[PDB]
Amino acid sequence: AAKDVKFGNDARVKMLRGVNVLADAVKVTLGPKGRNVVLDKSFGAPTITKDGVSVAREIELEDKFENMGAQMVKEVASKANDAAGDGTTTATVLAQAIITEGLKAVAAGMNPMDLKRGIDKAVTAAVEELKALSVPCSDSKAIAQVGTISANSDETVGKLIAEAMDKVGKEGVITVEDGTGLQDELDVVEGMQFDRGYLSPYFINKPETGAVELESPFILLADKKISNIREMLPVLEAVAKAGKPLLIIAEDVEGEALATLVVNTMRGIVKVAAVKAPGFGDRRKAMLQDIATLTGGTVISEEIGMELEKATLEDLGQAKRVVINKDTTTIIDGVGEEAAIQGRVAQIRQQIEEATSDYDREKLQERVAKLAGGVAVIKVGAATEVEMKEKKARVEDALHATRAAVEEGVVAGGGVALIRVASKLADLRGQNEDQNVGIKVALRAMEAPLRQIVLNCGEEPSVVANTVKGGDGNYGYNAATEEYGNMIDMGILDPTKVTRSALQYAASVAGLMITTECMVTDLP
Amino acid sequence: AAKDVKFGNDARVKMLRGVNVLADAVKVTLGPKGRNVVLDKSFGAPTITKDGVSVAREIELEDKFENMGAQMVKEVASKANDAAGDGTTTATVLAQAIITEGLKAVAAGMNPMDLKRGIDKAVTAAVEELKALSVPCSDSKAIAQVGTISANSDETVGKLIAEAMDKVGKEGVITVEDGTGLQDELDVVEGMQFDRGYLSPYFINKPETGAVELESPFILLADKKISNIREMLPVLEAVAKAGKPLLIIAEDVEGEALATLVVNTMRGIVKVAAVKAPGFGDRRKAMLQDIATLTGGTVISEEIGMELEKATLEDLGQAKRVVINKDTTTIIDGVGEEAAIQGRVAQIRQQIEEATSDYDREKLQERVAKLAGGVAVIKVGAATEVEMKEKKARVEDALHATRAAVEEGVVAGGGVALIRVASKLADLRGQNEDQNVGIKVALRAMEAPLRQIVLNCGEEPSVVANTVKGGDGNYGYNAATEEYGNMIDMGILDPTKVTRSALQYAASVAGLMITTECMVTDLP
Amino acid sequence: AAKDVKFGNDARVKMLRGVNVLADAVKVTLGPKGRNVVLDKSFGAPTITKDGVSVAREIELEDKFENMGAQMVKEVASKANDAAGDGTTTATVLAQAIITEGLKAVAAGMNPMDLKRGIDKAVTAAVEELKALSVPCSDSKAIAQVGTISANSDETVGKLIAEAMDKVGKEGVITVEDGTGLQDELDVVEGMQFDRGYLSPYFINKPETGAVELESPFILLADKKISNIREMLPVLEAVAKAGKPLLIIAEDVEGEALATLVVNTMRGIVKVAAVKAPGFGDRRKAMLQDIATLTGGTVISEEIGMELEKATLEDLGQAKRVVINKDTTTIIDGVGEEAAIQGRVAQIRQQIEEATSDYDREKLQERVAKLAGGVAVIKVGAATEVEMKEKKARVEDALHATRAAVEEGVVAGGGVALIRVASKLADLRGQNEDQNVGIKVALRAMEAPLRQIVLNCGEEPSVVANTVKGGDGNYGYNAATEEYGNMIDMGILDPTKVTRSALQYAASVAGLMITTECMVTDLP
Amino acid sequence: AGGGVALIRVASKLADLRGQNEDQNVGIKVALRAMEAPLRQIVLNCGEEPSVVANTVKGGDGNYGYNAATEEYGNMIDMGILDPTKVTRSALQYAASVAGLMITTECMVTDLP
Repeated sequence: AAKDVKFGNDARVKMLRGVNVLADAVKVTLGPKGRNVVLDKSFGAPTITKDGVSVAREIELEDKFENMGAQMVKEVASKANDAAGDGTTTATVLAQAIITEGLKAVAAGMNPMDLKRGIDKAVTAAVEELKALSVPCSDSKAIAQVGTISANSDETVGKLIAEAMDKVGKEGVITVEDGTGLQDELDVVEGMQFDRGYLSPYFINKPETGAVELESPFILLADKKISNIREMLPVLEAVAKAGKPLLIIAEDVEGEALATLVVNTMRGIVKVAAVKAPGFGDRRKAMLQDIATLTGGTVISEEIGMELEKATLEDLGQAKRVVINKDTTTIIDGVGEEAAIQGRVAQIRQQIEEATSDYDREKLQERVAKLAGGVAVIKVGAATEVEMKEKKARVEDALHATRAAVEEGVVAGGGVALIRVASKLADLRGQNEDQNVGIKVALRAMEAPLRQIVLNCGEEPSVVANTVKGGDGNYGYNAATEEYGNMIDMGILDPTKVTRSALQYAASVAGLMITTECMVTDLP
Repeated sequence: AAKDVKFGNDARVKMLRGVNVLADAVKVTLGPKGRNVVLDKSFGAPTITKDGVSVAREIELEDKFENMGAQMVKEVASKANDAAGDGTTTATVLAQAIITEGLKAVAAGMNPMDLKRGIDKAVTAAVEELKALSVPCSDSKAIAQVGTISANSDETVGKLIAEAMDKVGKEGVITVEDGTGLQDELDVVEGMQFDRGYLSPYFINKPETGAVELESPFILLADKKISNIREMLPVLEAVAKAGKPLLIIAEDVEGEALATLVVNTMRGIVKVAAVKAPGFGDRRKAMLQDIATLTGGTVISEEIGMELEKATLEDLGQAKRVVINKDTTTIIDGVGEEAAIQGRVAQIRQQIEEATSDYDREKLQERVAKLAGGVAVIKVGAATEVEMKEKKARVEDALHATRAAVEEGVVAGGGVALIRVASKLADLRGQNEDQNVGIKVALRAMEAPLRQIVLNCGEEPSVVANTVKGGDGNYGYNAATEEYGNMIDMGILDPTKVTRSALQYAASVAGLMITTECMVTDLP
Repeated sequence: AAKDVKFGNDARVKMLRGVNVLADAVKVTLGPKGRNVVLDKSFGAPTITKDGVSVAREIELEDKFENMGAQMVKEVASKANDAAGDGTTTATVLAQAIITEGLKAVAAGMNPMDLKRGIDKAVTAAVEELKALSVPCSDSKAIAQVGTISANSDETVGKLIAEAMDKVGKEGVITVEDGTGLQDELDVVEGMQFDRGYLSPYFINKPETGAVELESPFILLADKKISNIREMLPVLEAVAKAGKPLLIIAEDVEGEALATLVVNTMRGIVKVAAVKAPGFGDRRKAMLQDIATLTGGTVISEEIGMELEKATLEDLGQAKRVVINKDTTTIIDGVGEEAAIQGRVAQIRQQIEEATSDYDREKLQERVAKLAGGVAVIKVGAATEVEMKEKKARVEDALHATRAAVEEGVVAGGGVALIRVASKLADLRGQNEDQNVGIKVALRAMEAPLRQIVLNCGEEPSVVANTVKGGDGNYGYNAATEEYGNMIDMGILDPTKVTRSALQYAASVAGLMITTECMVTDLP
Repeated sequence: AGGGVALIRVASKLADLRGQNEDQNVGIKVALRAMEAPLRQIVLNCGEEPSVVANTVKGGDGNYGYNAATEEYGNMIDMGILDPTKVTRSALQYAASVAGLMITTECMVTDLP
């Protein structure tokens, strides 16, 4: 197909215009005073919302180059959620703030490379300053404060989350499910989570949640390549007869099997999920055996001598629930026997004692920790289903926030930490004038999010920005009360991880984009 | 009338367009490798010329705003010519460089005030360094070298220039006249020069020369306003009867008399020109008295009861020749008697001895210097009239150059000194990013002349400029021979004053441009 | 007035277009096979012609830049006529070829000034080659051969020219006048010719002749500037009363006097011709005195105290006829008495005896020769005025040709000399590829005119071109006979001067044009 | 050596190559001048003025050249900025082949839009 080509100035300015469109469309939601956006729904009624994530997913421009520019920033910003639940809006705002001045500098004419390297130096210094400014949060009381703050001051949810974390350490896996009644329950159950996403978004039965949820699904553990549906005919027939869902845990699925499963999911003929086995090689095999033990199924591999055309519900693994995402997957309430689990635990512990290699010993330590940590599930109870669901959503939000908090302490929110570190790093310099103007650009961008928040409030931005910069420490301007003081004292704060991730990703996109000479795309 | 108004970018871009068009039309003539430019002339065939001054004078753009920019640049750059001979090409090339870079920086969003301040500071530093690098010219040998260089290897012309300089002192006014015979002559005749010029271009009997010349005209000495032509009635009647030209020196001329003289010259009724009386007040009165003594004329005043309507041919002074310019006016070969001249000289000497006040002492000192020995003139003899003509032209140019030399020394030519000082002034810095960028802009800009010259040669301008910058002292690249070496040896020396004035004027125009925000121009 | 400005290739393309149209309109006429061209005449019926000079004179293009190029080429070619009448078409063809090749090379990127230098060096080599190849033209036999060749093989006019040349030596000025009978007459008459043309184009009573002719006009010798018609009142009125024509010779005529004389000529009030005095200063005064002695008039100047306001017909000198050319003026049949002529001749002879320097002796020798050589008149005789007129025109052309031939030898025609030197100059080279390509351009283009003539013959051009190149000496292709052989034997030949000047002028135009980068024209 | 340093050096080494006519000579000059193109382009990508570094490298001999990474000079071999001979030779030869085939193009046949 004939491809249009643009070089230098025109291409970069087109991308900049697209980026400005996206930023103007998204940032308006930022801040407690966040405005509203309306999303056209051709089939039915429109929906109001403030979720920058939703607005971003909806944005798609007409001109190809503008669409290109918008989409790249969308893609990078999405990873803010993958990192720490929230932050996409901050990432996009920083992207616009950097890129505007950066491309202005380019147009004026300076070594774009030197500008990029200066940006990177400034961002690294910013990361160091964030680490210095961070405040740890591991105590139960601080954890509860963070959680309730995230959930809009719900001490009950905060306490529940803190109790779950105490019960299963701060590394265990936590999940949420609907409470049977008004009360709430904190359980301990077998299961395990591993860094594996879904093989195709089509598997998503819960698109609004951006996840895959399955109830009492069968489990398949085939440690080998998968390309042909013919291999899965008997298990598929048995699953259809039973009516329960299926899960596919294999080395990989492609070709005919992949296409057939995709078609079935698209037409909803059968609900089944697939994901690549965690890890690789020998440790992957060991983890698969562990999963079989925990699930009550059986590992099947041609090297062992059994075929997928002979597998039956008896040796197929079974569990009462599982959850899968674009990134991670977890097992809920397996079927494996606790005695067998303990035997496997002792076996792997003995293997650890045998393991002289430090790396392999750490791998086995992680495996045994995952196996023995079980799983903790919190049951959300409310008078009405609506209340239950809202509390569940807030619980997930606070759980993500607390995860990030235990990960990287916490810092004052409202972009206050960003502007504070910006003021601190005012005397950073590079190896050339272009690099130094890059430093200036980086700082001018880091000043943006607070200005946007204030603009949303109504008061003139630069006034409050300068006042806060003149302040120090945790000092800042609370939008909620439209006053000044300490965010930590006022109870507003952000998980340092989100700020770090947003700044780093914004710097990455700016660096990639400022170094674009030729674009190419398909003609209409 | 309704006016078209532009603000900011919409206006500065247009001024940049006009300036760039003018620069592209002019600079091509720079350097010993100057190209050819065809200038239209709606009488017959077009004229090929290499005179950047003529090219600029002819340049004028259709668009109102582009014409505005081009005309203002022309006007200001012309001051370099008026001060130190040629001036124009270097002034325009510089102005273009600084204006382009400054507008690019301003579009880059930098404080224009600080940009202008930095440019001016760099100009100051460059002026000081150039003065330091100046090669003094205080000897007959150096004067002759400069003269022959200016006249393209004319040792005899240089020798004549040196002889005249010695005869009439360095500051002594000098001019040239067509030689009567083959041999050249250096005579001394009574005359005087004062910093005044004609009032209307219509008085220019020799528009090609840009100067007014009259042979044995009459001289008017009325130190009062010329209210009405009634005063000029008997004067013009007697002048027409005598069939002679007439020179008018008056304190002031009103609109009626000015327009009457304008129409008289347009119709050529009488060869009459007007010039402001030198100086003002008492010193003006004294100078007019001295002029009367020199010319044999009579002072006309109401205090003495002597009015113009009663004036006769006797009252007006005479002098065999006269020359006038934009601001330079000289009386040549006055008719007054040496006895009266000596008497006035003695009177002024006694006044000097009586002068307790310094200011008045120096006033009388320049008066006596002006009156001492009158003027020395060059008789440009040649075998044929053509030879006489071009010898006279080149001799006048060399005279201007030698004046500039004896004034402000001399430096390496071809604009090399500009880069020689720019490289040395790299360490200069301002009080913020804006001033720093302005300084760097000026530092880059000064390269323009040499780079344009080498480009005309066709060699790699960047390579040659880098080599010269690596060089030192008067070492440089002779575009004429396409060789390197010390510019002093090959004798390509540019007068210091012309370069200084060109740089100053370019800086002034650049500052006024950058500081401009709004234009008002008539609707096209 | 705003001007349209063009640059670079987009500028020189229009110059090339203009030159191409001019060449395609002129060159076709060149050669014995000259194709007819018909010129517009608003008066009515058009005119068929092959006069390339006329065709060029009548060319004017709509586009301003094409007009510029065509006018420049026309004016430069005009110098071919100025030199020897012929050669204008040859110059135009050479200009077309050189310009096309040079602009093509410039498009190739070759350095323009290096190209120009190569062109000029090759041209100088060709000049010296032709100088070597020249065959002397002198003595009765060669004079008669040249004359009859010029007059289309008319031994009659050839013999007349030879007899006149013998009568009046070599440098003796000769003239052509209408006779009174069938037979012809040679004579010695009093007159003189000086290098001064008409002071206004309106003085050309014979526009077809491009020269002034007056029958027994009065002669005015005013050795002073002439600015006002008031000076010429009495003489003009006396001339009008007498009804005779008037000739004006003055040191300078300008301003109101010139304007009034032009108005009178346009209105036919009085037949007046104006010309500047010869030379300058002392030699000008001496020549004016000699002219007065020859004419019987009196020199008028303020130095003697005699004013033109008192001049009379008796005061003015008289001669039966006078002629003024584009650049030279001649007086025929002066009234000055032989006694006075001998007296002045002896005075100047004594002055020669007192003469010291070779410069003075040569000047005086030239003056005495011009005075004492007299003049000869070719009284064309024939049966009818028509044939008399054609014979007169042929005599004029043959006189020009013979003058040039005796001046600078003579060489074969048909550009065969050009191609011969082109062949001889294969070896030449230069310091760089640009110089070499310039040389090749020069040779190839200089080879063009013979190809054009052949193309007019209807034969294949390159065949004859290479045949001649293979040939040697004066061997060539006689277009009239359509046969090869020696030009000298077949009586085909042209003056050396005409071809030399044509080549030089074409080279000069090519250099000037290729050195063009910027063009400025009035807006259409 | 890499960075087009070998190509520019050889191009320098071919100063006085010649052909049987000026057309061949200009063809050779075109080839040699084109040889420099990669080094000039990479220098431009550095953002600094190309001809400077081009002539600077042409002045030296052996392996002296320009390093983009360090922005400095030295023995390109010692910094390890080097390429296999085969790749550069094949690139030059293929470029020459395609250029010759293109320059020898007179007529064109293709389908309409």
